[PDB]
Amino acid sequence: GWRTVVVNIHSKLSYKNNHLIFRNSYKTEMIHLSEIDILLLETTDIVLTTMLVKRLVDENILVIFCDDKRLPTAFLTPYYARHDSSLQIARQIAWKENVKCEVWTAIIAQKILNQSYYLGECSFFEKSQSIMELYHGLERFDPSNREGHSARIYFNTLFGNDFTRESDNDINAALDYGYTLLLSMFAREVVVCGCMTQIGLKHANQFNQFNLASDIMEPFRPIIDRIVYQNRHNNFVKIKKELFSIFSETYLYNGKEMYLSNIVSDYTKKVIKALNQLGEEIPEFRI
Amino acid sequence: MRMILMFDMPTDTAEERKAYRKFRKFLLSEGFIMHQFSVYSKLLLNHTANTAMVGRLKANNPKKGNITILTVTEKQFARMIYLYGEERLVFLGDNY
Amino acid sequence: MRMILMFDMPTDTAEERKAYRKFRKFLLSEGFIMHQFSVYSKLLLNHTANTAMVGRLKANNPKKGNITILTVTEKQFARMIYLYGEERLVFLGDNY
Amino acid sequence: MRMILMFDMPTDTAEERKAYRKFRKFLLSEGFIMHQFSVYSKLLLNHTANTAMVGRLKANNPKKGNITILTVTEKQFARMIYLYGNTSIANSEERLVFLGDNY
Amino acid sequence: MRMILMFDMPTDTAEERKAYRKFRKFLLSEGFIMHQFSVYSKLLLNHTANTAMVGRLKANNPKKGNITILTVTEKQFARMIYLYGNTSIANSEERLVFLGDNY
Amino acid sequence: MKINFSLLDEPMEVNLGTVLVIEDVSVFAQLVKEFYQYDEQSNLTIFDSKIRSIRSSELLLITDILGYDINTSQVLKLLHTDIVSQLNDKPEVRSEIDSLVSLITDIIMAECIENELDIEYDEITLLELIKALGVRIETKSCTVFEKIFEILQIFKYLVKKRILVFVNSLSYFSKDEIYQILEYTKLSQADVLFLEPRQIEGIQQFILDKDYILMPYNN
Amino acid sequence: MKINFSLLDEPMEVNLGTVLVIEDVSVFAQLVKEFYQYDEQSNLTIFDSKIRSIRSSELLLITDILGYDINTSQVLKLLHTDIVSQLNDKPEVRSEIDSLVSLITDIIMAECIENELDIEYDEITLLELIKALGVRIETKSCTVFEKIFEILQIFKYLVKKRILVFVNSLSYFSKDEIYQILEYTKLSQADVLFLEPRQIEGIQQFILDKDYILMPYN
Amino acid sequence: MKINFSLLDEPMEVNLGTVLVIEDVSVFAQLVKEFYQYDEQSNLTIFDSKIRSIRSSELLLITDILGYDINTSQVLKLLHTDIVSQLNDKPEVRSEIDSLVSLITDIIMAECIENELDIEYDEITLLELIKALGVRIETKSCTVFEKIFEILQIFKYLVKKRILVFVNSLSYFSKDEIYQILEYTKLSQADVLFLEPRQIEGIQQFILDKDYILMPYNN
Ligand SMILES: [Ca+2]
Ligand SMILES: [Ca+2]
Ligand SMILES: [Ca+2]
Ligand SMILES: [Ca+2]
Repeated sequence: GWRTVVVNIHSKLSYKNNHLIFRNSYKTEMIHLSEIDILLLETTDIVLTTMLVKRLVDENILVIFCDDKRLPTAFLTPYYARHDSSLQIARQIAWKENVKCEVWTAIIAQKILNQSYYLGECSFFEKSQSIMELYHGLERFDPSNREGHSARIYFNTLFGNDFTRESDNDINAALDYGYTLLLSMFAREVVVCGCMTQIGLKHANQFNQFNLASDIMEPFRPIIDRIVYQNRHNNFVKIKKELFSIFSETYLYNGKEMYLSNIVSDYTKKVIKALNQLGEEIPEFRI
Repeated sequence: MRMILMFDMPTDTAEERKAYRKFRKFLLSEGFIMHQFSVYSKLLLNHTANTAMVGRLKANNPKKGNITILTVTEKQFARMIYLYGEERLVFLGDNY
Repeated sequence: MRMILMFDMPTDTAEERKAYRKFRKFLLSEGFIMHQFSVYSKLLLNHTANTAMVGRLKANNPKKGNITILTVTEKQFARMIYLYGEERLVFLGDNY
Repeated sequence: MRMILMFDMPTDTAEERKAYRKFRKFLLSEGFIMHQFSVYSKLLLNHTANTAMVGRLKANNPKKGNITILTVTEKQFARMIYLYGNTSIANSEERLVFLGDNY
Repeated sequence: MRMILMFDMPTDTAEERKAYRKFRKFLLSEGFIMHQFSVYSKLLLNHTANTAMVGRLKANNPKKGNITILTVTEKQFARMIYLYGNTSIANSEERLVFLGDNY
Repeated sequence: MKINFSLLDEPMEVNLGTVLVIEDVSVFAQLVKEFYQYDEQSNLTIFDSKIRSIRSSELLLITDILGYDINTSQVLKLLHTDIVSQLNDKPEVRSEIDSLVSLITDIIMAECIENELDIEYDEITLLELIKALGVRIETKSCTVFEKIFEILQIFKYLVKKRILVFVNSLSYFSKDEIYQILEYTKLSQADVLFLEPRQIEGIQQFILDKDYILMPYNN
Repeated sequence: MKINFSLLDEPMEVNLGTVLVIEDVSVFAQLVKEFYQYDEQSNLTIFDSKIRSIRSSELLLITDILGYDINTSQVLKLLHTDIVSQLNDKPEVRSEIDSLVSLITDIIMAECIENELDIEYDEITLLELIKALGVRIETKSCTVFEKIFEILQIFKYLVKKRILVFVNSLSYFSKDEIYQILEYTKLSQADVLFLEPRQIEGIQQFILDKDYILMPYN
Repeated sequence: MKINFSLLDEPMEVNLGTVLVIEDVSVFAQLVKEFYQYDEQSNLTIFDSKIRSIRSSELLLITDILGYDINTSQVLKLLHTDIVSQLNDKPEVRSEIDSLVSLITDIIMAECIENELDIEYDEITLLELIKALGVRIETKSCTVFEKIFEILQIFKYLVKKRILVFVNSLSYFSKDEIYQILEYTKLSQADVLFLEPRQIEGIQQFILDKDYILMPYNN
């Protein structure tokens, strides 16, 4: 199949006459089985039938289940006629260290460049010029630690010199909330690609289980810090309400203006295909 | 005064679809009839009811929603004609 | 005669979208201008060009397509009000 | 608060049977479910709704009617065993449980 | 473990009434006390005695007999309210309580 | 709305409330019998300004006040329509009711989506909410005065009844209550004709003497 | 489940979908007569896995597919009772419904007090709200292939009916549609038995010859 | 009584019994769906000699033979009227029935005179005697053939039904029974149209090939 069916709303699923019946309160849609490729369930209110699960076993389509946090939890594993993603995980186990270091360095360069560009949009030329100098000074293996050095400059520019990531405040909790949403989206995209999220691009720290998605979501991180900088005076609830509008807001991809879901999808697909093909092209995202 | 009303809006998001359903139900509750998708009309008694209806429509317009309002005479409203559907090679069969 | 034309059709299928693009291009080639989505108008010289245009529109209507047609005067066309989705000072009287 | 309710009353007279049907319909309308004869239960949201339900039950009790009300936790409600002369499976510690053909 | 036990069965036939009397006498001989019609309870020392009592009750259940067993704490047992269309005093919040002449 | 019988010299007009007192028991009983049998008998003739004679279906005759049934399908239906109009006259209240009904419909719709079967519905309207509430007039605890007042209130709801007539209904009401009934009848504009054997003191009425002479009386 | 008549040597079992062909018109018409008269006639019998006779109330006999109404008083009663049970399983949602119904009753009660005529009311119930909303199964059926699918859905929903029987209903559906109906029956686990005057090619069916001998096919 | 659909080249006339066999399952199922939905769909058009299109209320559609209810208020009423006419055609039998009814009325009248209360009555008629007897058609023990025959007998009693149509009803009946049904339909003059997927051997019928060609067939 081709189309990837994702259910973000409450609904029921049935199977009739080689036709998947999706029923929601607004309308009912019927989709052919041969057209569907991957099936993902975003919420916990979705209802499905074991008969449709058996038809999906005959159709080989991958079934993805998610929790209330939207982070993917479990996936359907058939005993025979397994999906091609399980065959694609072996290439992820075969990922070379040079390709991982190249993609990681490109990701850090994109994040730092987005931070310096955002500081230029905030009209701080000295801090943005310093972060840009650290961006041009970034190297493999990260001996300079210019990312951790650009961090303090970015946060100190945004929220002031007194603010820091270690302190407990509604700004830090808001940053962890936005990073949790972006980690949920990018983690869902990596789960759609089938690659194991436990294997990270960063070779130093394996502690986090999301390390792959956490490394892929870095170039989009400053977009959260912008809204957190504008709404910083508001309470954490209002900051959550403002951060919840990022899904509805549209952003500019290099090719065309798109929604965040499609942009993260194309970026993740280019990242996985580039890792399996050993660096054909590196997706670049700029604010 | 015969009020012809066209309604469009991006339907992609779920919130946009819900807003479209709400606005359509509001149009039906106000006396408007849907001749086709995005196509509606309602017979307003006079100019005052027309102005109040314009204000209400501006108040109930969903985000990103776009409404086109045109005044037509009752006889011209009955004159409304709804059509529901030069090639060298005509193919009856599989289109290849 | 001012010809107001509303156009709609299910857009889900790719063939339906292609038919919608073809019909819209046909409307633009015939002199119709799109004020908003599904909203169009054209100025017909007389009743003859109006009837011929009605026949042509019926011939070019895509499958499942639906077209609403209304005849409107210039004074009614200038009174067309399009609202795309709260005053502090309300003045009843001369507007100064 | 899980509200367990038992209901008994002399059924001999026709008026008593009609009152029993009326009281049972009132219990069903209030959200109570009948597990078996004279056995019912309802899930009360809090203590206030429980007190109001107690007053309503006292007001709707038929003549000669007797109602036993007990308060029970979800863990005790899942431990409820019903034996029909066959006992409930929830009290059983059996490792394998078959809903289906027991074969 | 406080064991609450309800008992019901069709009483119409004479054999059914005799079986009901036999089962009730068996419940009284086992230490159960009858609070009201079909309502009984017994205090079991531990879980083993509770399981053995469940097996014995299943063995002694009469034909057509139905018995409901529930496990309840002392705090829930003291909160048991019984309303006769007269209600239990323990559920009442009344300030003054008279065991004696109510005057 | 003029009524005429052989005993009267000229047809008498009935406008708003009218109290007709017949001092002769024979003419009174004969007139009441002619009121119940009106379709059969040609003696008593009631006609409107058009001189057209009204049918017995258009005539409303009432003797027992508490025995008459005020609750009917047409009366309750038109009453529910009147309540729906009262709720429609206020935009804010109608908006709030629409909001609540929208919430309930959302809940029930979610419960329907949770089910395995495919379920469809339409709407929950205000008339259906009133019919589900069971709005009706309560005559059970009502006094005779409140009963006749409710009859005068529902006479506007009755479409087919041209004129309401009461037989010996003024004996139960006090003079002040009769004044309230007449003063309310003047506001309701309905045509009510009362028939009493004895004259009531303090109210304008038409008196028919045993001599068969009809005279207006202020008291 | 198994069905038995005097013509068969041994009772044949009906599991999941089953196609029964009767090559004798007299035995077919007499068999349908025995199906409609099953309550009156003791000739035709049905024995489940428990080997117990079932009443005609448990047998669902449907001949005309389009003429069979999906919405009935009993079906709507069981559906409304099911939704009422689902709403009763959640105390908080039912509490919110009671609050909203209390608000609407307060508004309508205030409007009733504003009127000059005395008004008496009782209350509003969740069942009256469901019946007022008109909750029912979807009545939209484009073809008999979809209508029979709705009949299978309502049949699988009904617990009281142990068997569903169709009489000459396979003549409307194409062979591929018959395959989809058989696959949907095997997926739904329901017991469906078809009665056809002539055999159908390409599918497994039990052929009853004019000699009364029963033989398997495909 | 001509019926026409898009597949046919010319509208085909239906006189007395007509057997229409559709060899294509798609066109057959679509035609039956157009028969149930006929009021909604404009594809299938049935018109009389006046070219006026008949309403779905005038069309009688029958699929299940044993599931259809032959006993209705209008059918039983018109049947009782027919029995009353049959009893009225014979003067002697009507005279005897009048004598017996006169005797019974004399007995009941004597019993009424013996009572203390004043009692009045009118008459005991023949239609009231038939309604008291409960005359109705028995479909309980009837075979499918006798059921369809009774349907052809009561189709004359139905006033509003213009044409009777049966869906796949010829599979149950033997060739001889079909000959009896057609031969009886020629005498009853009613218009019956049968729809079958497979052709019946030995009877005149109209065959629609998978090529969508309609041809008359003697066998
Ligand atoms: Ca009610
Ligand atoms: Ca409704
Ligand atoms: Ca009589
Ligand atoms: Ca009788």
